[PDB]
Amino acid sequence: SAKDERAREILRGFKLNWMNLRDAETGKILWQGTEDLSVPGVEHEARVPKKILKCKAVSRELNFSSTEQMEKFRLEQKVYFKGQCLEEWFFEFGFVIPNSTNTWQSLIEAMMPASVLTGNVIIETKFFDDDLLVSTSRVRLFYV
Ligand SMILES: O=S(=O)(NCc1ccccc1)c1ccc(S(=O)(=O)N(Cc2ccc(Cl)cc2)C2CCCC2)cc1
Repeated sequence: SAKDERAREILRGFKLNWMNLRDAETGKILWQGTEDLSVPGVEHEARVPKKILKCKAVSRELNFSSTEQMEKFRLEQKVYFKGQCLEEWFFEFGFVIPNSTNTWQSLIEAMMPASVLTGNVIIETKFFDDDLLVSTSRVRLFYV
């Protein structure tokens, strides 16, 4: 379909350049990386400090480039524990200029112990342009 081809073109043109997470109350960095955790088809891994689970809110900054124009770039993220969805989050960026690089700041508002969670949490992220699914990716989390 034209839509399927279009999703593939958007994916081809997309890269997540860097990302970080902060305690929203203190602004201290909890995590930073330059690995593109959005790449589909491989299980990514990340290690986060266990204090993140006690945060009332986390601020995320995600820097991305896109060759393609998007009308309504958005994300759906599911938190899976042993295969069970515990939480679903929605984030909207909106319009994306073709051949742009953009920083996207979002707030994530709030648990089992870190020792139970560690290695058993998968974040499933779906990237959309409006209702067109561009890609699905997965990251397994370890709490350190
Ligand atoms: O572990 S958490 O502190 N809380 C999730 C949770 C766990 C158990 C029960 C409920 C909620 C957490 C999980 C995921 C995120 S996240 O911002 O979606 N994020 C995953 C992520 C972010 C962006 C993209 Cl494109 C793909 C995946 C990670 C955290 C490690 C590297 C960046 C931020 C915090």
